Amino acid sequence: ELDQLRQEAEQLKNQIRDARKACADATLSQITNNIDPVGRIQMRTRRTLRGHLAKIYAMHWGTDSRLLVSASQDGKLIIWDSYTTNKVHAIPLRSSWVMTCAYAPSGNYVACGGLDNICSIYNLKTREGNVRVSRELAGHTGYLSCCRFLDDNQIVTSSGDTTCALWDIETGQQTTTFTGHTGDVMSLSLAPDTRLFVSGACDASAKLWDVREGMCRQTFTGHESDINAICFFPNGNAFATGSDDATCRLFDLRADQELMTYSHDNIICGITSVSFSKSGRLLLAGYDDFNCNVWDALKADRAGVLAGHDNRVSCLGVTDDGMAVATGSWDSFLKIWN
Amino acid sequence: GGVIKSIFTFVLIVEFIIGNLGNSFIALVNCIDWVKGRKISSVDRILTALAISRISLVWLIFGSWCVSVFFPALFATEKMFRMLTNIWTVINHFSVWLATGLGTFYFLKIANFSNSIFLYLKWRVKKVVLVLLLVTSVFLFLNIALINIHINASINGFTRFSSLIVLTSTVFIFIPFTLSLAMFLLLIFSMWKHRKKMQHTVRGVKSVITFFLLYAIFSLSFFISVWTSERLEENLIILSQVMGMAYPSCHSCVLILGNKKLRQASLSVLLWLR
Amino acid sequence: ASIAQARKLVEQLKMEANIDRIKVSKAAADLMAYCEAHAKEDPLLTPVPASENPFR
Amino acid sequence: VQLVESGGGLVQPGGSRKLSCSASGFAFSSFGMHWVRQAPEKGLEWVAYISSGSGTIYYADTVKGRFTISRDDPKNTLFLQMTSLRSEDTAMYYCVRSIYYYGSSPFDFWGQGTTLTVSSSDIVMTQATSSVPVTPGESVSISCRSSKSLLHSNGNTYLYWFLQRPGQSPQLLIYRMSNLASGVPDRFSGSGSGTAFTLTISRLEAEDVGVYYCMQHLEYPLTFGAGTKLEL
Amino acid sequence: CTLSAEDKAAVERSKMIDRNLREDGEKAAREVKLLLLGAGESGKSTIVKQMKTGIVETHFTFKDLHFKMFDVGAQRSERKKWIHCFEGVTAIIFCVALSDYDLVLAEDEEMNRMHESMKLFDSICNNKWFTDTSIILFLNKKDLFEEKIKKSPLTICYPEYAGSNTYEEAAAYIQCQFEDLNKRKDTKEIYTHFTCSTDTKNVQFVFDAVTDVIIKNNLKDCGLF
Ligand SMILES: CC(C)CCC[C@@H](C)[C@H]1CC[C@H]2[C@@H]3CC=C4C[C@@H](O)CC[C@]4(C)[C@H]3CC[C@]12C
Ligand SMILES: CC(C)CCC[C@@H](C)[C@H]1CC[C@H]2[C@@H]3CC=C4C[C@@H](O)CC[C@]4(C)[C@H]3CC[C@]12C
Repeated sequence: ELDQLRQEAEQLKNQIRDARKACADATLSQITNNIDPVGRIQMRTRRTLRGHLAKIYAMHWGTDSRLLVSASQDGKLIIWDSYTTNKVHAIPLRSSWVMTCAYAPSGNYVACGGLDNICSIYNLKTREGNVRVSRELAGHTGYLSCCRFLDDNQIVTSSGDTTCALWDIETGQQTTTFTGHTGDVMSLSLAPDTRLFVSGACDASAKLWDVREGMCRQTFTGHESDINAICFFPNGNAFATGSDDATCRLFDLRADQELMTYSHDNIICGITSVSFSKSGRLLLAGYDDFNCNVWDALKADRAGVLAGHDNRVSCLGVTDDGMAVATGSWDSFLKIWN
Repeated sequence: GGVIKSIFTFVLIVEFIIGNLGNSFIALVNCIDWVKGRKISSVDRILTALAISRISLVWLIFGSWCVSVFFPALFATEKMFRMLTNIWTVINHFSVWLATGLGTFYFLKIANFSNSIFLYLKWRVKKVVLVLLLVTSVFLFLNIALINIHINASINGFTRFSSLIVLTSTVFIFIPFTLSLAMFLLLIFSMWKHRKKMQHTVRGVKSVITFFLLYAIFSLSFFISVWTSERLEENLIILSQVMGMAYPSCHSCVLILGNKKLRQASLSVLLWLR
Repeated sequence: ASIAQARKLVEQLKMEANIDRIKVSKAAADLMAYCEAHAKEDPLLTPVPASENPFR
Repeated sequence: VQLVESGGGLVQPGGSRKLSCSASGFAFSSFGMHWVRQAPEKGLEWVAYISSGSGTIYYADTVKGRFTISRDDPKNTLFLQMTSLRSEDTAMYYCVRSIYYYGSSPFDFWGQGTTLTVSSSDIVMTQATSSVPVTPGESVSISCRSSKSLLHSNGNTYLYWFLQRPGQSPQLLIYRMSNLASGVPDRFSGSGSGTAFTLTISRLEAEDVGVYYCMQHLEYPLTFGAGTKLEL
Repeated sequence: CTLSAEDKAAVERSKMIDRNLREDGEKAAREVKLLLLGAGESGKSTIVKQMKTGIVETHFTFKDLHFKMFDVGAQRSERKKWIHCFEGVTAIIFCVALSDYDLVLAEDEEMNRMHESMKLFDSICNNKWFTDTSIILFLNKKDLFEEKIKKSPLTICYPEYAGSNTYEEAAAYIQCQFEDLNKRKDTKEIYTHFTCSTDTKNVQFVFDAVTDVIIKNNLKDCGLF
C-alpha cells in the first residue's frame, strides 16, 4: 500500500535522524574553542576586471590561477588575464541568458549554460585561431545552473529540472543522469578527487553523488530555504552550502549532518555564491546585500567583508594556490582580491 | 532716492544668501553621494559643477560689492574693474555654458527624433557636451578679447563703459541662452507629440515660469534702461550686481525643483528640521 | 502510479541509512587538522610578501 | 590552413614590386602578420610586421622607408609594397602569421614563399654549430646564444625555434623557449638560461634533416641565427 | 613601459576586444528586450505570429527599433528563481485570455483559469525586481470572449460584477481588475490592449509602450522624474 510505503519511509527517516543524533557527541563549535581566532581579514581590490556591460552571473578560475572566464547577460564570455588586465578571448554566445560558466582543468575548453538548457563547450586551442563551440549538449528539460569539467571529455551539469547529469563531450550523450532532488538544482561542486560531487537544490537539501554509479550516497538537510551555492572543502570530505535564509552551513560526509551555521543578525539577504580558501579556514560567501563576507569555517565568526560592489555579488572563486579571490557581481565588474 | 537704494541693498544680500543656500545644497548633496559611494550620474555631476561655478560667481560679485561699499576709493581703480570684468567673464561663461550643457543632456536623452547622428549624440552625450565646452572655450577667448578691447578703449579716455561691457556681455551670453531656447522648445514639442500620440492611442515646466517671472522683473529693472537711459553710477553698480545675481541665484533653486533627487534631499532636510 | 516512486524513495532511504558514520568529534578533528596543516600555504588567510604576490 | 603567396620573379634594380599573401583556413583578422625573407643560400631575416587592426606596423632597418606593409582583412590577404629594390633584396619571402595573447603560439604557420630575383642595438644570435651530421635514433643538441638576455621581467623567455626542411618552409618547433608547438612530435624539447639556449631531439629520423633557426621576440627588431644544418 | 613585445601585442589585442565589446554594447543599448509572459492558454502564439528548448527569442524590427522577445513558457520551474535574470528588460508583454472566465483548469476545478491568471499577474507586477519594469497587458481572444459573453454572464467568474452583459462593460471591468492588481502604481504602469488582428496594430501599440518606457527611463536617468 502507498500508505504503508510512506510509513516505512517515515520510519527510515526517523532512524536516520536517530543515527545522526547519536553521531553528534560534540559540536564543531565546542571543539573549535581553544583554536586561535582568525582575526580581522581584510583585502583591497588588487584588480578590477572591467568591460562587461551587464550583470555577471558566473565566473571560474583556470587551473593556472591566471586565466579567468566570466559569463554575463550581455552574451559575451571573456577570458581574463588576471595578472595583467587583458581579454584573452571574447566569446560571443548564442544565448545571452547564461547562469553558469566553467573552465576545463586542461584549459582547452570553456563551458557556458543558462535558460537555453544547453551546455556549450567552447574550444580555445583551435588552429583557426578563433574560439569555436566544440559541442552543444542538449537534453536537460530545465535551465542550466552549474557545470563543472571532470576532464576534456566529461562534464557534470546541474539543471533546474531537479536533475544532474554526467555528459560525454565527444558523443554529446548523458552517460549517467542523477535524479532524486525534489526542487531545482542550483550549484554543484566537484570533489578534489573527482570521484564524488555534491549538489544543492531548492528543496533545502544537498546530495552527494557518485559519478561512476549514479546513485545518491548521502542527503543533508538543515536549511529552511533554497540552497543557492555549494563548494567542496579542500579536504574533499566536507562541503559548505549557501542558502536564501541568510545562513551558510558546513556539512560533513563522514557524519552526514550540519557542523556549523554561519549566520549573523545584521545579514538578512541570502547567499548567492560560496567558495572556500585553500586551507578551508575561510568560507567566502557572496550575499545579496552587495557584499561578500569572509567567514571562518571552524568558528562561525565573521572575519571580514569584501565591500566594493555596487550590486549583488553573484559569483565567487578562489584560485588553486589561494592567491586571489574574484567577486564578480551584477555591477558588470569583476574584482580580484588579495 | 535712498530708501530704494537700501531696498536694493537688502535685495542683493538676500540674493547672495539664497545663492549660497542653493549652490551649497547641490554641492553638499553631491558630496554626500560621493563620500558614501552612491551612484553619480551625468546629470548630478553637471548639477554640482554648475553649482560650484554659480557659487564662485556669486561670491566673486558679492565680495567685490562688499569691498566697494566699505571703501569706494579702492573700487575706483581702473585695474580693479579690468580684473573684475575678466574674472566675471570667465566664471559667467563657465556657468552659462554649463547650464546650456545640462540642457543639451536633457535634449539628447529625453527627446526622440529622426537623425542618424542623433543616436551617436545620444550615446556619447558626454563627448557632445565636451565638444560644446570646446566651442565654449573658443567663444570665451573671443569674448574676453572683445571685452579687453573695450576696456582699453575706455582706458584711453562711466555711462559709455557701462554701455560697452553690458552690450558685449549680453550679446555674448544670449547665444547659449538662445540655443537653450530652441533646444527646450524642440524637447517640449517632442513631448507634446508623444503625449498626443497616446492620447490617440490610449515639475520643470512650471518652475521655469516661476523663475522667469522674477527673471523678467529683474531684467526690466536694469537691462531696459542700460542701453537707453543711462542712470547714476551709484545706481549703475547696484543694478549690475542685481543682474549678476538674478539668474545664478534663483535658477539654482529652480534647478533644485526640476531635479527629483535634489527634491528628495530637500524633503529629507525639511523632515530633519522638524 | 506513485507506488513505484514511494518504493524507489524507500530503497534510497535504506541505501542512505546503512552508510557508516563516524562521530562528529573525529570529523571536526579531521577538518581542524586539515585547516592547520595547510595554514602556511594560504595567501588569503596568511598574507604573502609583496614580491611573491602576483597581484600587485 | 594555408598562407600561399604571389608576385615574385625577375625584377630590375631600383624598380618596384608588390608581394601578396592569400590567407585561408584561419581568422586572418585576429593574427598579426609577418614577412620573413630568405636569401638564396643564407639565413632568415625579418622584414616587416603588421598587427591585428593594423595599429602596429614595424619594419626592419634595411626595408625601412623602401618597403611598406599593409593588410586587407575583408579580402584575407597580406601585402608588402616593395620600392627601390636592390641586389640585397634578392630572396624568397615568407608570409608568417602570429597571434599574440597569453599562452599563444606566435609564428606557428609559415607560407610556402615566393622567389624574388633582382638583377645584378639589435639583438644578435650566433649559431656556430653550422653543419653537423646525424644518424637515425641518435640525439643532438642545437646551441643558440643571445647577446642580450631574453628573460623578461614577466617571467617568459622569448626564444623561438624553427626547422627548415630541404625545399620546404620553416616550421615552428618551440615557442617561449620551453613550450612545444602544435603537432610537432614530443621528442623535440627546449631549455635555456636566459642568454644561452639549447634544443634537444630525443630521436632523429629522415624528417629531422634540415637547418634549425633560433629567434627572439623580446625586442621587435627580430633576428634569426646563422642556422644549424643537420645532414645524414 | 617594462612590457615585452608580446605583452604589448596582447595589450593591443585586449584594446581591440574592448572596442568590439563597446560597439556591441552600443548596438544592444538601441535594442529593446521584452519578456513575454502569460497564464493558462494566454493566446501567446497569436502574438508571436502577428508581432514576430527552454527559451525562444523572436527578433523583429518596427520603425527603426530592434525588439527582442523572450518567451519562457517552456521553462516550467520556480519563476522567482530565474525571474531575476530579466531585471532590466524594457517591458513585460503579459497575455491574459479574456475568454477563460468560464474555462477551468483540468485540476483544481474550484479555481478558475483567469483567477490563476490574475494570481500570476499579481506575482509579476509586485515582484521585487520589476518595480519599474512596465507591463504591456494583452487581453487576447476577444472574439470568442464576446461569443461566450453573449450566453454566459461575467458574474459566473466574479460575483462582484454588476453590469450589463455587453462586451464593453465586461472588458472594462476585467481591465479595471487587472489594473487594480497593480499595488505599486507610483513607479510602473500597465498598458492594456485588446488584441486587434487587423493590419498588425499590436506591433504599433508595443512600439508606443516601448517608447514611453524609453522616455521615462531617460527621465529617471536625467532625474526629471
Ligand atoms: C538681463 C540680461 C540681459 C542679463 C544682463 C546682465 C548684465 C546687465 C550684468 C550682469 C552682471 C554684470 C557684470 C558684473 C560685474 C562686472 C565687473 C565690473 O568690474 C565691471 C562691470 C561688470 C562686467 C558687470 C557688467 C554688467 C553685467 C554683465
Ligand atoms: C536644469 C537645466 C534644465 C538648466 C537649463 C536652463 C533651463 C531651465 C532654461 C534656460 C533657458 C530657458 C528657456 C528660455 C526662455 C523661454 C521662454 C519662456 O517664455 C518660456 C520658457 C523658455 C522656453 C525657457 C525654458 C527653460 C530654459 C531652457
